[PDB]
Amino acid sequence: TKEFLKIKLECSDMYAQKLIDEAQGDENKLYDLFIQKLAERHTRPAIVE
Amino acid sequence: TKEFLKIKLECSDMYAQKLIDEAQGDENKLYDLFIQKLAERHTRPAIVE
Amino acid sequence: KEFLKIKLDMYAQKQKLAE
Amino acid sequence: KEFLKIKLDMYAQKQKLAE
Amino acid sequence: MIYMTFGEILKKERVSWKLSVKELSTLSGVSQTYISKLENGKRNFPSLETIFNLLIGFKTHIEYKMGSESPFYEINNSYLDEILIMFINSSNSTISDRDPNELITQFNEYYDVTIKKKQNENSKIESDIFSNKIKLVKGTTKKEVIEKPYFDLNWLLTQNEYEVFFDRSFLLDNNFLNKKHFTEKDMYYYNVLNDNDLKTIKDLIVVFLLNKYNYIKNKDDFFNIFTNSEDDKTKRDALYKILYET
Amino acid sequence: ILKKERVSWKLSVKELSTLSGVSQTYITIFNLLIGFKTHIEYKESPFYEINNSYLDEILIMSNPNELITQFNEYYDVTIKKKQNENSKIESDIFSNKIKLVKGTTKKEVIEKPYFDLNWLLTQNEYEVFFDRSFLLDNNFLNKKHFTEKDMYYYNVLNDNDLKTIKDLIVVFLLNKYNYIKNKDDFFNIFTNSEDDKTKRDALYKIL
Amino acid sequence: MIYMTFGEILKKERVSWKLSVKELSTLSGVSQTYISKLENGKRNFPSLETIFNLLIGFKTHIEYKMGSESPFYEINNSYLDEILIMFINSSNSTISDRDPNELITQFNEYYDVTIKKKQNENSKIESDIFSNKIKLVKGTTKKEVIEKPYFDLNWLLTQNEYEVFFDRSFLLDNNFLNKKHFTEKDMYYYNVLNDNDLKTIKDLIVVFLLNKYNYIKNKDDFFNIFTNSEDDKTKRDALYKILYET
Amino acid sequence: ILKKERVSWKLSVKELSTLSGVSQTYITIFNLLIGFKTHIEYKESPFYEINNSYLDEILIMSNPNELITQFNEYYDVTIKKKQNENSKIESDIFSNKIKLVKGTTKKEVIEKPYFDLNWLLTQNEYEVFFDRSFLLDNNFLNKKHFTEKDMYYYNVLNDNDLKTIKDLIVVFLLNKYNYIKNKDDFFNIFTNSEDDKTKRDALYKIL
Repeated sequence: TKEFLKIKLECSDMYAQKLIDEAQGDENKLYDLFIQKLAERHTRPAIVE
Repeated sequence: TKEFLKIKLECSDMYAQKLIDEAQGDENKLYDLFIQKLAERHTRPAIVE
Repeated sequence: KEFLKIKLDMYAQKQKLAE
Repeated sequence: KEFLKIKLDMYAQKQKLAE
Repeated sequence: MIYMTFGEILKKERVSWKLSVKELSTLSGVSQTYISKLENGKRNFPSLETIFNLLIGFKTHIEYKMGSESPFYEINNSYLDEILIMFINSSNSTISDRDPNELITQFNEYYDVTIKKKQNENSKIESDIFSNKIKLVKGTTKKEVIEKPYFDLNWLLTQNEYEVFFDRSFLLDNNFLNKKHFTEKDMYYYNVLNDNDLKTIKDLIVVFLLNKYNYIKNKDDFFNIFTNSEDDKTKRDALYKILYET
Repeated sequence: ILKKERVSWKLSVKELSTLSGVSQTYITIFNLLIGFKTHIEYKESPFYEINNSYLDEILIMSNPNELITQFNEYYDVTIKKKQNENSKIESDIFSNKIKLVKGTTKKEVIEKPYFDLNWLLTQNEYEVFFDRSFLLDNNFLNKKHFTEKDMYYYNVLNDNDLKTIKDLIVVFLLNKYNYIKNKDDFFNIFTNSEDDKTKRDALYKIL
Repeated sequence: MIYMTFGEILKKERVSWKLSVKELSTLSGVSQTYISKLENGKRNFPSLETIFNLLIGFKTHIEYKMGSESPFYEINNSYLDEILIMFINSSNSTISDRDPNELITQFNEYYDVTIKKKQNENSKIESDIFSNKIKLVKGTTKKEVIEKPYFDLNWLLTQNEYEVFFDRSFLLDNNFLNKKHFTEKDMYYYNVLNDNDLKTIKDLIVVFLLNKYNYIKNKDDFFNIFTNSEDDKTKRDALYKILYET
Repeated sequence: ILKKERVSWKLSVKELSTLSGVSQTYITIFNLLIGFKTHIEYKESPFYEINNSYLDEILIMSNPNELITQFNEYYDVTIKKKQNENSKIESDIFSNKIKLVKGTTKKEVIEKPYFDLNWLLTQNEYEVFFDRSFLLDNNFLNKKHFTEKDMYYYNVLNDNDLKTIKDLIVVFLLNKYNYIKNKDDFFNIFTNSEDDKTKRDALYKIL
């Protein structure tokens, strides 16, 4: 939950909490927000030689 | 106004009206929406030789 | 010593890997 | 007819534009 | 006042979106010949199913242009509903029940049973679709099953079976013009891309695509999930897992 | 079978059938040698100097200038005979409406030039797919409701991408090789019967 | 219970964001030496201005990571406010007035007067900024004015004044190894990119960038508008015109 | 002034000052000729065959084997004399911590290798800008409130772009030229005093 947000988004636990506390109750709103920032972080590592 | 939406976004006048009628009153909401779709359409023409 | 026939009968029999 | 000195005294005096 | 006939409204909306007859024909269940007629007035005001087919044609084209994303999905609907109301309150309209909300609800019903059928038929050539063994008409869902995947920019760049040509213009693949002797049908086909070039190109494309768009590890799981009939909210939740690992 | 160089170049019974003769019956003789002439050439200042001489050895190859001026005559007959069969479809060959098999001048003309990269990118008739490994939706995360185009054809390249790809490819090609302004003139100046050294100094000027 | 000192909270938040001391030093008005001390406890609980400087350091780093876009702009604030409340209710805290809403409002006031000053100083080297005659520290706004624009990937690819090197690895620019004779300091510098290559690269970059990001016709008008102190809503409205022609 | 080939190659008084001699005083003699030796070479099988012979004419050029074996000796002195001054900074020259002026082996070593493309893209110390013609914000339209980074440095390339650029550049370079695995070995095998034909057959093996 909180610890998954922490690792994935690369924020702090305190910041993960404030991230939950806003759009709180609405699991789907918090989920949509989560997935939004998670799609920004692209597969920048490509098959280099 | 309507005719600027028509030309820029490349929709019909009827569709330009429905585009205004939703998020109506709020000039800024309608404006933000307008500008959103307008940024999608990129400078795909590049300096070819 | 057949170091070309494996690296690239005819051709062997007689800038190829510089590409 | 000095068709190289303008296309590219010394060099003129004696695959350059194929690049 | 002077109020337009169904045919005059069909043309007005059709030309507003810069559609030709063939274009709207291909988008709709309606034949090139019958559309033209309905716009003239040589055939009489049509069945409610053809009005619905025609509106599907419009739907799967305004979505292609304006987008089917959250805000424009609604705006696309309210517009299609408005066009539907108009054909119903036409001057030469033969529709008895002139109730907006019913006819809207009928049209939505008709799309749901229509897409269920169009899904079920796609599920029969599922492999041919996924493997991209389909000729697909730009700006349409209208598909034709083919021998190979000829319209897959990757499959072309991949296969070494056939020689892949470039427009006879930046076509000097003989970078070494040291050859004073010219080969049998070498100057005939001097455009073909060498397996180096053809995969130098694939690289450049994927490096670019990797930067812009999401990569899909589970090509098959993703496709299976997306394509199967299931509550769109259940579906998108399921698709987001696959992609972003959640 | 003779000296089986088929295997020493990695060929087959369905590959030589298309190249020359064979006809799905591996075991006339003059004809089959053609199916290895251009193969060394595909697979220059110092090369062509010793490429011919490589297959010249095989001419000699139980069961000189003998065949150097006898078989080499049969070459010039069958290449100008097919080149008169190629002049009957020259429009198809310039437009690129042709299936040219890899290192193989065996042909079959087709309605639209499917195997032209620059055609596929610069055409507005048919959708162009890519791998099923790329989600090319862009507004995917803002689509609470999905269409058939979304579901089955999330893998379609859009115009803005098709143009960016074409412009990368030609920016690349412009660096290595040179551009041919007179597309038709360059093509016709070589598809003629005239000698290799004739057009050699003529084509250079165009460049 | 056992409650952490200011120093122990500073460290907790600082290491949570994987910041070093130098990193937080450079982000804040605070010296590398004084931060370390405040985390130890060798110097006493600090002034409200250093707490504010430190929080600015955090602000111009959470914004660098999480983003300063609409949803995360608020979440970034509520977080900075929360960190601010904590330093105030520290075990070794010497702050008399323990009012949340005042101290928040003070911190926001302190950023507004701070940014006004940081704008006014940027306006003095305006040309040096715009012309990219600045050394800028990754993940920071901390700028150092320099002789040229050395950290402008375009300016490097443009100038023919100096030879532009590539890592000594894909460094075989002598594609023609026909040369049996090797030149004076030719094998020394065999990495340098030729003016062809260096502008084949610029092309590839801009074609890519043109596809992803908005082009700006009025480089100067855009910059003048953005950089000048003006109601952000008035500003963004003004910037959107310039870009999209409205 | 003599035969003013300075102008026939388009040079200047601040260009030859850096190349050799001049010293902001255009009008010793042996030294200045060096400032045109590598210039023909920068601006192969058939070339170098007639490149030397081009400047050999100028040796002759009022106010043979005379200077062909006398000035050409002064070349081998001053190039191994500076190459012993270059061995005193060879680490700087391998790391690329050097301002090499265009077609000019005049140098000045610098703290960080600023003029290395592959360094600039693959370094995490300093922000990398581009033209002021590109808005590289991506979430620009969703920013109702702007920071200082937004306002003054909307033109900063982000990591995801810096990596995509580097990977385009090397995908490109890999096509034209060949990769050198032994970066240090290849560099040291050429920076030595040994003869051009010595290492000729040695370097090829590495490839």
